[PDB]
Amino acid sequence: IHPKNRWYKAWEMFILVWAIYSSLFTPMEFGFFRGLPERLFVLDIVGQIAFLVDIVLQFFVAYRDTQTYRTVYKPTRIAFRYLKSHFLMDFIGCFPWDLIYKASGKHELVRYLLWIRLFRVRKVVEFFQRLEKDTRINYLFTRILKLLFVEVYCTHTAACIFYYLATTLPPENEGYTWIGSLKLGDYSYENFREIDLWKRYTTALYFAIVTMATVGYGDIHAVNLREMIFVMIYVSFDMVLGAYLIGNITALIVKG
Amino acid sequence: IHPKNRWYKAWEMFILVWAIYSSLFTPMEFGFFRGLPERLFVLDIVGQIAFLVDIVLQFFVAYRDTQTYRTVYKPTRIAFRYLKSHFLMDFIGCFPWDLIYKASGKHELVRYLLWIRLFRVRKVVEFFQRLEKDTRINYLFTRILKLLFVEVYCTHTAACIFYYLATTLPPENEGYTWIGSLKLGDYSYENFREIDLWKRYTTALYFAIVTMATVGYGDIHAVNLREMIFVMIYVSFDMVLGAYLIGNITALIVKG
Amino acid sequence: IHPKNRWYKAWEMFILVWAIYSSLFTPMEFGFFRGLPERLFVLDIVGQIAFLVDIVLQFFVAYRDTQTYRTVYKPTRIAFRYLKSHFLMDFIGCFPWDLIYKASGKHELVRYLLWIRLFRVRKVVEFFQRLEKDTRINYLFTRILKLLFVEVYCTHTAACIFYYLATTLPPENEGYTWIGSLKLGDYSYENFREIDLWKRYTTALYFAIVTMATVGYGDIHAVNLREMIFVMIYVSFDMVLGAYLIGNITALIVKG
Amino acid sequence: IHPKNRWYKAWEMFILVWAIYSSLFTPMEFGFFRGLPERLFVLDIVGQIAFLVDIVLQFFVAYRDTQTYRTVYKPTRIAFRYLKSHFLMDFIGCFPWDLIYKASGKHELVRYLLWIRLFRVRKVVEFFQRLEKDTRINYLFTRILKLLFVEVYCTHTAACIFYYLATTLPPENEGYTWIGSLKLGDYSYENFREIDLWKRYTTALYFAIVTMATVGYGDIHAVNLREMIFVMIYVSFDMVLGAYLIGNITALIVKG
Ligand SMILES: [K+]
Ligand SMILES: [K+]
Repeated sequence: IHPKNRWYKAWEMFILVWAIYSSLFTPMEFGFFRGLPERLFVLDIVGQIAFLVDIVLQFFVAYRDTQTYRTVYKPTRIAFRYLKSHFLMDFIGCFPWDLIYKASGKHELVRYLLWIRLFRVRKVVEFFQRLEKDTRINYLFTRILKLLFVEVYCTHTAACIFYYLATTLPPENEGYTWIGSLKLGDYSYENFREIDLWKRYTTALYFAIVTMATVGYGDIHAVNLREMIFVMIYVSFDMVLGAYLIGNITALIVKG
Repeated sequence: IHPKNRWYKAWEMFILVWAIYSSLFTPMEFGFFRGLPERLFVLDIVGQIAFLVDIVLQFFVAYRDTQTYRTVYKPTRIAFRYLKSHFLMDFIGCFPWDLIYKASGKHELVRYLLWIRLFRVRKVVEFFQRLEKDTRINYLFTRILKLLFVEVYCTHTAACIFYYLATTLPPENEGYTWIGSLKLGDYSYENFREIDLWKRYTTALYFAIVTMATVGYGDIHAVNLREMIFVMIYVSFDMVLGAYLIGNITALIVKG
Repeated sequence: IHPKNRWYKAWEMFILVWAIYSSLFTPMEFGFFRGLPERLFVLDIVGQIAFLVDIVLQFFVAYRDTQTYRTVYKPTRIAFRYLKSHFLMDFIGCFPWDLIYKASGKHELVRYLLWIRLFRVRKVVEFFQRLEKDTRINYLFTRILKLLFVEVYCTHTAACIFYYLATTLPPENEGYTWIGSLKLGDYSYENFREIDLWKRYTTALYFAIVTMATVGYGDIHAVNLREMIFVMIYVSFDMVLGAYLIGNITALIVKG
Repeated sequence: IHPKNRWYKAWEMFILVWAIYSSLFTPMEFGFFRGLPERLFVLDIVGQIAFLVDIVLQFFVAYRDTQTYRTVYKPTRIAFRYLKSHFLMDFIGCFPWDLIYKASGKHELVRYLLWIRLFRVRKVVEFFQRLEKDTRINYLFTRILKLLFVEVYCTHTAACIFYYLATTLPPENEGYTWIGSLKLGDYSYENFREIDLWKRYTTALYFAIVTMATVGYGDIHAVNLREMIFVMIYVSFDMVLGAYLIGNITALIVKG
């Protein structure tokens, strides 16, 4: 397959949108849902098959030889390259990990395996790499946009994990978590497993976002020991991320 | 009209002062007032007619040709240029948007339309551009002053919007907002729609200012779900603004 | 007088120490004391006479001509230069402003005049200028040390002013201030005008210091409307100061 | 002894691991333990004897001559160099400072002397110096990693000291400390000297880490006057450390 082909470019954009959706949904899937509900069933399936098509197409596309800028259309070379680079993980990731979880005795570890899907963000990474290679956009502006996307995605994933760490404790001993002890205004999170999904997600995202900016107000904070450790890890990584963002912005203004 | 004319320069300064007042007052107009009170009536009218005169004058003045530095005084060219660039928005914004709101059944969308008047900040933007063009002031210092003004104005507008988001909820369900749940010292905001305008404005501005500096104390925070989303958007934009300011300062120090 | 004379250098160091003490004490004098207590009386007088001697000596020393590097010892030139630049304010600030306050009906404005002494920091400013001129120390390191001293001194002055703003309210209506509403641990600041000076000073300095670093915990915050305005001004100035410090550090690492 | 000898390199790595352990444990030993519990007895002795062996070996190895790059193996020179630079305090710190404390009337000052052992971090310092000398790693990346390690270690030591400052007060007057007044969720630190070591350490580390990132939430803050002073010193030093880290990152991005 000719790499720049008009149809292949459209397929790349389509799979990029699907990858963005899957990367944004999988942490939500794992954290806010101890097993998918019925309505999204078919949705999950089509996503899988969509990525399946991508696999059955990834065996066909020719690859640029990095050391020597020469295209290769031999099927053996491309097959072997896919085999070593990005085959086993995509295959193990597009398995149906929800029906497996429900059927196989509801063992959590098999869902813990649901995080295996996150390397679909490699599609967005390659998107940003191509955008950097393009001359219409400045290199450092592309780098900063990539960093902003990375910060937003890490904040979203951290919010999902932070909510998940509240469901680890038994439901009876729930007042000892970050959520369930909140009393914002007149609303008290008495039973936080019966509230609407969007309310809990927005609360967790609000906490994660105000922690990343470094405002830290203090209305939502850590109570458990696991939540404390997660908060320390998150802020330690966030500080370096923010320093890097400031560094690239300063670099463009100084040199660009 | 000769572009550099002494009288036209005085008119430009007068319109700049009026535009600064209008830009600082329109968010206050929209947020803190569900309809103007009677006292400022004539004041509002005066501003409108002033800008009307500006529009009448904006047609007469000749324009500089950017691609080829030749000044052209033909009325048709300046008329067409003003028609294309900055005519429709200025006129639609110079309509009386207060008496219309009161007469036409007190509908909210027409008052939402009052935000059109913020395009008068283009006058301050052009003023800073002229200051940058002037050789008496360093370019990066001008950029940093512009950035500081942008940060202050965005903080003021964010404070106005944050107070407005508290009035969206019905008056009976008011303890579920950022204001109305405050208990700073001995003063509790029991009925926050009966307090003086300056107290509410100062409280909102205090919250917005301590959120922008990133102190985030935590005496004033978000409670509603709409307030949470607004806070996330505010801090996400403010982080980039502050990083840009730090980059500009470091740029002048390193290079200048 | 020969500018580099060994005795004059010792006198300069002596007056530098006295100026540092006076600059650190005058905000404390104004804020924490509605009139000096008896014990420090003679101390105050001593400082005055010391600075008196300084100005008496300052009329004698020769001055360097910046435009043309030619030293002048003609007393008329140095006398006129001192009359022009730095005479009137030192004289008016070296008046006894405590006995004047106590004798003249305890009027508050004459005590507000006590802030004139803050221009003794010009001694430290010139000290840092000389240190920058010296080749033993790197220029940007000297600039950063000066910036850190400025930040610390501004924090100390802001703490003094913040405590003073709590004493403007009447003693009966004291629970509406930043102090007097504190309940840190088991200690409640019931009557904050009868507590030891060091406790109140340390509380105010703790608030100011954690506001400057941008931690902002939220145990000590603003309640009054005047305190809110002071906090906004302080954080707005502190943000620029911190950005400048980051810029200078980055400059030395990048270029030095 | 030949400096680059592989057995000596293995010994250096072994002593480096022991030094990392000792540096991470000594603040914990001093703060969280008023005398070691019996179980770690032999462990302590082992560390001591290990460092003893290091001292015994440190005499044998030849030293690089900095001014003139000639290797000298004469035992008198390496001896005198060790006697001058880094022995007296290595030995004084290699003394058994726990059994001394228990036997000699449980006097606190000899335990304060336990802080001498922190200069085993010179091993990690020389670790990073050699890594900087190595050409496989960029110099500024090595500096950034060293700064990150310094920040983490200073945070750990500050957490240990902050917990120690809570034990200085008598156990009866314990509610006036940073710990013992905590009411995180349903858990109240009623008697904080009976809780598990890991819970107290994690709480102190959580406070120190969120103070360093500058989030400052406000659930754990200072109450005592000693804690206030320690917090001011910590944040004043941490601000400079963070500015230095941002400067190094920006320099690497701009120049490298
Ligand atoms: K806070
Ligand atoms: K903060």
